Amino acid sequence: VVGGLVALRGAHPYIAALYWGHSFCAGSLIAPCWVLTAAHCLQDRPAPEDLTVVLGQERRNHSCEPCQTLAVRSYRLHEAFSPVSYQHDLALLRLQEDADGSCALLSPYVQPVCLPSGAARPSETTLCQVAGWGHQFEGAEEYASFLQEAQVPFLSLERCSAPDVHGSSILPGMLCAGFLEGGTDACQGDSGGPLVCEDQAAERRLTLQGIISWGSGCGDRNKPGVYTDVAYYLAWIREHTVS
Amino acid sequence: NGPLSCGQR
Ligand SMILES: *[B]([O])([O])C1=[C][C]=[C]C(C2=[C]C3=[C][C]=NC([N])=C3[C]=[C]2)=[C]1
Repeated sequence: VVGGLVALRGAHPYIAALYWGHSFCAGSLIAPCWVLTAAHCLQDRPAPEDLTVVLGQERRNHSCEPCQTLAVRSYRLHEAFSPVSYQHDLALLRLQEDADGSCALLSPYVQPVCLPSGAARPSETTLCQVAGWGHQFEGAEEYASFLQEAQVPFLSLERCSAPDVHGSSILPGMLCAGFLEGGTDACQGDSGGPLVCEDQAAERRLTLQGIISWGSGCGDRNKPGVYTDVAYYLAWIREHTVS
Repeated sequence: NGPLSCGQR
């Protein structure tokens, strides 16, 4: 992410790291046995067996005391995902339980994030945190080592769709966040990242409202990041999360 | 203390 700072160790219990082959993505623990990510991460359809999920991580690919590694038993890409439009850009990872019937072993560093209310109307005023291990500036050489997070305001669809922003590229199921001025944004290597936004009606006041999907260039002017709108997909998530 | 609820307050 660009324009952010290193996140506190206890700051991101929900975030999950996903490793396979030469690839990496992030995601969010939304229940003890379930991770929500971006479908475009798994576009190439790797085998669950090759997927490794690590919860409770702070440094990308760094072993740590709170860290927990897990296999993936299966995963589902949204049936209407398009690798061209990136509409419907979400996927569910079913974690493999151990012999005790547990998947994620919760602790202060490993906890699920609350799902979005959905019914409540979205507002420009709402503020959100975006997080990830991707590029800290455009043209960056490597991925970050420590998790970065940055604060970004939500952006209404009517203003993100407007022709000076992203125009016709913004479809149902997407959402935008960030400064039209630029400067603060998710970037390449931040795919599958959780956008967590203030929710005044929620008991925790904080819910998962976006999945890092796409944009145009790390933090450029007049170009907010585009996220999957998690509230749009509650029914799909409930339905394929009984599973 | 138990979980903190994820519900609309
Ligand atoms: B990913 O790690 O799979 C990934 C690959 C390519 C591009 C992105 C990406 C870039 C980007 C640039 C500017 N703004 C935003 N919001 C993004 C999001 C995602 C991710």
